[PDB]
Amino acid sequence: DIQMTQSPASLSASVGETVTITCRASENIYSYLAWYQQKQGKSPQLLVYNAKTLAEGVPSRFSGSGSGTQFSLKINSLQPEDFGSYYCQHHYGTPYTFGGGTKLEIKRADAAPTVSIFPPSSEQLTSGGASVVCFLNNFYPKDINVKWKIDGSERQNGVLNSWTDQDSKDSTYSMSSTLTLTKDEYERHNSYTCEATHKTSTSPIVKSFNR
Amino acid sequence: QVQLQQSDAELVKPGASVKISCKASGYIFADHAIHWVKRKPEQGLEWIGYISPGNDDIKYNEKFKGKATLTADKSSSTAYMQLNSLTSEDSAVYFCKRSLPGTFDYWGQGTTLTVSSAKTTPPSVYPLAPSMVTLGCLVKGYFPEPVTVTWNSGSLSSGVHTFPAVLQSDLYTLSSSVTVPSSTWPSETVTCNVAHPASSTKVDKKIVP
Amino acid sequence: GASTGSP
Ligand SMILES: *[C@H]1O[C@H](CO)[C@H](O)[C@H](O)[C@H]1NC(C)=O
Ligand SMILES: *[C@H]1O[C@H](CO)[C@H](O)[C@H](O)[C@H]1NC(C)=O
Repeated sequence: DIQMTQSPASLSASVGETVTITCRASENIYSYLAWYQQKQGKSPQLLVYNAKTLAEGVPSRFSGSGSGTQFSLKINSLQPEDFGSYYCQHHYGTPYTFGGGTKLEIKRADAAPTVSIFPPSSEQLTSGGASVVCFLNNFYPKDINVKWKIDGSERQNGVLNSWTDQDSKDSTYSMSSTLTLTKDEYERHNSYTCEATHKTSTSPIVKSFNR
Repeated sequence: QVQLQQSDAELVKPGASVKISCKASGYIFADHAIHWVKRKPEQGLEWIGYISPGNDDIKYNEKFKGKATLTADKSSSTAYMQLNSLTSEDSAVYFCKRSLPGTFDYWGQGTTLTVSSAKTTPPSVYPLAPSMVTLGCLVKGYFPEPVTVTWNSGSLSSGVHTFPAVLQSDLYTLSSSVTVPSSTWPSETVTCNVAHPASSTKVDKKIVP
Repeated sequence: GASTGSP
């Protein structure tokens, strides 16, 4: 029953840099340490076993090192596709415990969101619902604010937001904001407005339609 | 040729039991232990146990002793994990995986276990129609996870974002955007493909002006 | 050795 301590919990670094992730065991585990990559929706991919041995297909810029209680994963020449979560796991004996993971973000230039707003489809209106959708696509960094307005006046009830993972090629974030209404509430107002504030501009980026 | 087949989704009422199957093919079943790993949002990865079918060796993480029960049908080369007395805490992705880290390391797709009184519902798929043009699909009122979205059967994947699902009123809502040049749309067809494994449904929605 | 696992 060996405690495995991973650091850092989270990490931002640029394309081309070397990241160093640490795993420390509470007892000697000799060489029996593995590293896994996980991206959301995907099976863990083995990078390294026996502290230093690369799994088939893993780029050579990945290298594991260490023995006893002190282990390291280095990613040399960090690439946009290297974003995600990294876990150590010992294979010394049961229980085969995992470290807490490291989330690796790729730092990159600032980028302003491309904003688009969509009215409820006619299909959804005939079912008695109304969802107004705003996409805020391809922005960096992650921090953004979305304000809905109905007939010029702010609305915060009925709003659901979700963010993508970092994009594997351009290292940007996207975000979706849905304002969910009844058909009846939607038809009592005309102007629907999505307002994004990002650090890439002082004034908010504004997209709107009018039924 | 190596494969570990897992169902995408299990939905089970609180306090009930579930038996998650891991069907191995492409190799002799008895040659490798099958390990079980739990992936829960913000709880990283957690090793549950292994069953080594060759020698009937079964080992459990102490946390999962009463919780988890591992078995194998050698004849159909299938490993089983049974979770007992399910709670919302047990909702997670459960992977089966072969061997220890090494040359034989291989992972199933993962089974999304949702512990809930709510019943499986297929999604409604709604078109989002507006240099570059952005289109989308709104996938509304499905249960349980997961859903996969593609655009033009996968042949359109540059500038596709799929947003993680949000739970509202015990139903999931998810959106997907695709960005194409104004020349391609609407002269060329753009269609989102929504697969909901739990309900055995695929919906194709063609985005029309 | 005898069998993979311990270790
Ligand atoms: C160790 O690896 C061998 C194959 O090299 C088998 O898969 C064996 O079952 C593994 N042991 C465990 C405990 O998974
Ligand atoms: C060998 O024995 C260990 C336990 O001592 C594991 O059960 C391992 O999975 C066995 N190897 C095979 C191939 O079954």
